[PDB]
Amino acid sequence: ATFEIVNRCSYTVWAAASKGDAALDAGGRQLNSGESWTINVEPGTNGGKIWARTDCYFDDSGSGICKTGDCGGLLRCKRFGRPPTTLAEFSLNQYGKDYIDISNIKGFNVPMNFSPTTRGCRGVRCAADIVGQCPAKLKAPGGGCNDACTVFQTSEYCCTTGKCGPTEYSRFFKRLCPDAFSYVLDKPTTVTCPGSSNYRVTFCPT
Repeated sequence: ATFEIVNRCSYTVWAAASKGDAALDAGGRQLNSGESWTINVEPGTNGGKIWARTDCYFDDSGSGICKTGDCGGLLRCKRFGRPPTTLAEFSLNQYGKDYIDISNIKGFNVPMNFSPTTRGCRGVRCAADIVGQCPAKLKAPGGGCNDACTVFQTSEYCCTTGKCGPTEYSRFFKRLCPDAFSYVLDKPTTVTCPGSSNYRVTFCPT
């Protein structure tokens, strides 16, 4: 599958794409305002994520730090990033279907739109000013708005027992972005697309 990743933000981001134990395509790249990066993702990839990282500083060896989404100090991510991170999530060619979602379960840093570039399903977006509205206890000094699992580490927020309800924090994320996952057991906002679809992930779509 092909994913075009478009930075429509007014600032530089550092895109990332991983399936948790490996990079997708190269794994990460700088995207100044307006730049688009195309990557190829193998059919059958399950549990892939794409996200934006902010305020990074990388040396000539590709090692450094970001204030949101850092993946172990690397430019080219092999692992998932450190919250807060808005997430584009996808598993491809699963019994003839692709499944995509946006998630705020690991917090929110940048607005994103996740839309197919081929026919037969709809896209999803989370573009509200979550950082500006972020409850004081969830605000990340580095930038962004953390999830309450990250902030408090309780069974209820982290849904560790597999039974957990919505919370006042989850409802915040849900009120601003109803079409993204707000907690581990939220009613699914997953979109089912035809197998082998292609997609565009845009940062700061509006």
